[PDB]
Amino acid sequence: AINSGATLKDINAIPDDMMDDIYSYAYDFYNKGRIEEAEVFFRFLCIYDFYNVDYIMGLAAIYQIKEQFQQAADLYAVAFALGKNDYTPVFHTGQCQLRLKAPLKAKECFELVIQHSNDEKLKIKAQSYLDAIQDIK
Amino acid sequence: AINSGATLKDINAIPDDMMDDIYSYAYDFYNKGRIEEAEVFFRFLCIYDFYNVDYIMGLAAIYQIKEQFQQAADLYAVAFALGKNDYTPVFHTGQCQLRLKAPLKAKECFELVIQHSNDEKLKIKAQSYLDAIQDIK
Repeated sequence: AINSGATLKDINAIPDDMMDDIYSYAYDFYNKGRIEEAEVFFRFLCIYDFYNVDYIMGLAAIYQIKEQFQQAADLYAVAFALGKNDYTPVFHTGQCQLRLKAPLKAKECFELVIQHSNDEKLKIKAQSYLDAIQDIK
Repeated sequence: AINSGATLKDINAIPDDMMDDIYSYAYDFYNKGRIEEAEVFFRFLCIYDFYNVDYIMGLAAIYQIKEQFQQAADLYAVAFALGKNDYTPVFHTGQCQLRLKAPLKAKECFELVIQHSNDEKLKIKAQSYLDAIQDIK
């Protein structure tokens, strides 16, 4: 039988002050270089609240360091759909499409950041990438 | 719309050699004193394979240090139901019921370990607790 029992036996709901504390550790383990450990905290956060741009961006940033570019890119796709005209995710999907050796999709991602973004610093990165592509093709 | 896309986009299934590596970190963070960080790795493992005695015992051991005794005890309940006559979980449910200041339930847990367990070392702990209860009531 096993059953489950006279129980409780949750209540998986996690308090918000703890959901945030989890993010904090996810960031720390990221910064402090310990990647595979931070991939958990993120994969966890996404399992709970998947429509959070901050959590998706985190996870995607990890699949990108782990060099699993296809996955990181599909995630950035969503981070940008939840993206109220935030073009950061599109820039990185550019970096990814580049390492996936498909530079036509890559060129479009950067061209697109330049045309619609209001992040003056990001437009600079994105333009700088375009320039560096045609500089030794 | 958002959609999800041309994707994959898992595939949450985690390789077994990684599920084990996650346990390993959960233990390390536990031993190395960093509790709240280990509570995640465990809460994660239970989210995946909840019918694992090792994972449940881990999480319960953490709720018990975090002094959330009621939750720790409900988990031990299950760790023992999956428990092929392993009475360790019942011993701790005794420690918990004690801090929940309900010493009648506590006395029964220990008496029960004494009567059915084959862990000679455990039977000594369980008996010593009983003796220490009536020694200054």
